[PDB]
Amino acid sequence: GAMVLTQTHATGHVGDFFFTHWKDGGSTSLTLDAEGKFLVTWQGGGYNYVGGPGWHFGDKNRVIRYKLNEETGASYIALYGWGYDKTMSESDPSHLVEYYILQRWTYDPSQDGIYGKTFVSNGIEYSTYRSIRKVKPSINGPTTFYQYWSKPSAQQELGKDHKIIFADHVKAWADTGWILPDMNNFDASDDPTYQVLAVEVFNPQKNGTASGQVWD
Repeated sequence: GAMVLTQTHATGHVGDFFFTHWKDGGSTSLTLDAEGKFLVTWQGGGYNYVGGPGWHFGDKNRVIRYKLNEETGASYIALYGWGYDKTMSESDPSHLVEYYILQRWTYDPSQDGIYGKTFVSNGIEYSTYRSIRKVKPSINGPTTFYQYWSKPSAQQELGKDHKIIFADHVKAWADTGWILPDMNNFDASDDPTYQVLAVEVFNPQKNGTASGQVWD
């Protein structure tokens, strides 16, 4: 009922759960079982990691539940995913969209974004931001695309069951005219339009652990 991912790059399923797992070096590993329990342990010494458990596809009505038992300081923990419309012009930055719903962070990755609006979801106050990536990596290769962010007004604590109500963030982005392209396809060259609870660790100074469970 589990995989221990230690390779530099891997995607796939463990039972009902999808995962993506990316490393530019080092011994960082992701363990995931079929009940959505996950464990990321990272090296400490300056490589980068992005990975976590989730669904290959973005469901506009998904209610994501998770709890973190351990989180020693990963650059950020965020719901993380993609939308992609193969019929749209590739010079239109909305043809492909990377989106983040941040739960915790050492530094704020949304700081380059332009503010959209503030709203409440599951009793949590969020603010939204939109930035652009110019000729950067993506599920469809190097391209120029928008990033949509939702950032909570406080860090989400460990040891508690949290909820991310994806419909609320889709709506908040749409409220400012930020539309998500199709989130249920494989049309892109490199990856499906997945949606995962990502553990992101950039240039870590100390060894680290993030563990918990995700479900919907």
